Amino acid sequence: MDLIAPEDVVVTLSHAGYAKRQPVSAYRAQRRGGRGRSAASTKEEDFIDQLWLVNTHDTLLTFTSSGKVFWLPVHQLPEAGSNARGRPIINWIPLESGERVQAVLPVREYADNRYVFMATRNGTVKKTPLSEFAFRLARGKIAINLDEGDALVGVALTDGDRDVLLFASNGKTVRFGESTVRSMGRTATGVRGIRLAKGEEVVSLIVSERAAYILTATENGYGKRTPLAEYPRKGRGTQGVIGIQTTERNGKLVRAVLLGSTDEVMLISDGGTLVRTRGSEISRVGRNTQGVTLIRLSKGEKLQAVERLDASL
Repeated sequence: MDLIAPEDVVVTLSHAGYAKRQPVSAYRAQRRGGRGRSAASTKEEDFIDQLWLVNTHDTLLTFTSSGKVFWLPVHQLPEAGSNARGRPIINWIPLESGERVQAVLPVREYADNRYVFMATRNGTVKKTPLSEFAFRLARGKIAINLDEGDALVGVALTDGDRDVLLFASNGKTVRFGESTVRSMGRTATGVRGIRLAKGEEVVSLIVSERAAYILTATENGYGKRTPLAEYPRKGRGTQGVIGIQTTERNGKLVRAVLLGSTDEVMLISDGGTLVRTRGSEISRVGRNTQGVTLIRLSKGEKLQAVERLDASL
């Protein structure tokens, strides 16, 4: 039969930051897995931590530290197997000194009733219609105006129906409806999100359904899964409730992330130690808790990052 639909493509981003695309059938046929209930590596090998199934004509909407947005057409990415590494995504993102890539959002069209939701390091949020992002410029655009010393930390796509959760470094978390934040333009500063205790910052944005586990992990390698349903509505602007204890043992929160049911998680130290497990291997405890060890660190070694992979569908 004469089938005409173009095959979808898997786009991947590695932890070091190489970007690649591959026809999803070749991606599926080359899957070998094998590798166990958990794994640990000392090699500092690169590994993939982002995977999106997309149309070849789609665009990756890419957001910066400094509140800028760039457009990366998926078709520009190189085609290659699990054997070739691809190209630095920063080949498309002119970063200033110290500026970071913060979010990569696939987009097919700039529909209304879709939004970009942004969270800032100082506790500020904004909601911009996706349609404001429709016309690309090679040199980028403002996505959010930042106050001095502020940084863009989290970005997510929403349909208008989502709850948003913000997580600070002392473990404090709010949860509120996205309808609570009126739409504003790319040039706006946005509005109150979480009232931060002195010296603390926002570390993660989570977008979820109206009131699934949330993984929190801590700088000294402690953490847990707690069901979404156990995070109560806690008002925008408020100081939040305890999402995880940030006890002297634990140290500061490194990340909070919403896990899909089949997700792999990876934990990366600042000494280049890597552990991989399935999310469903991580202990489930309640929110106002210290959690359990899930990476044992040596002297002056901290958990640097927590990544998540859905390689399923």
